[PDB]
Amino acid sequence: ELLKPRTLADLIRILHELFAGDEVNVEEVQAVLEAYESNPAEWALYAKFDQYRYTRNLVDQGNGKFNLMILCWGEGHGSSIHDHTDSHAFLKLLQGNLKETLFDWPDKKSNEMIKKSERTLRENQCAYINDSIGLHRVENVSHTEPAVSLHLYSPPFDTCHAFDQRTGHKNKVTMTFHSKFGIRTP
Ligand SMILES: [Cl-]
Ligand SMILES: [Fe+3]
Repeated sequence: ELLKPRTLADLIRILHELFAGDEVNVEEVQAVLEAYESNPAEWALYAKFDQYRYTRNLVDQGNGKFNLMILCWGEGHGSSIHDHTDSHAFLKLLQGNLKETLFDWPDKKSNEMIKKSERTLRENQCAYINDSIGLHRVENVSHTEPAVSLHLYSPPFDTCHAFDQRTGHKNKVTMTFHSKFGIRTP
């Protein structure tokens, strides 16, 4: 039974229940993430920015079946075009706006990757992607406002592929954590 999370801590407790089993009800998880009303004081600990690129800040290690982290996007910071390594990927905006651009998986032939669509994700909205849906790029296109997002990945994963927009060629990258549980992790 899905109740409104009262706080981030409450959301985390609820997520541990929703991931107690071996499968994932995507619509239920998205609904509870969306229902949490971002309260900046509850997540300030994790909102550690870097001047030059977006940061990944681990919030909860989950129960073996998922991770939860906070990503902090300075003005103009964005990602590569990338996949999510056969995992579910939920993205909830906590502050600001992000642009999500969707791409299809490339064919073996070297070719420009042309966007299939784009949308603006706004405060408190929860979006979802998986590899069957496609690849994406996420960017804070603002010149004046940092963005903060809450991401849930299931299963956890620590590598993905970045795709060259000119050719569709991919390269494996190891994803790193700027902090874990509020502690900077150089
Ligand atoms: Cl993501
Ligand atoms: Fe992503």
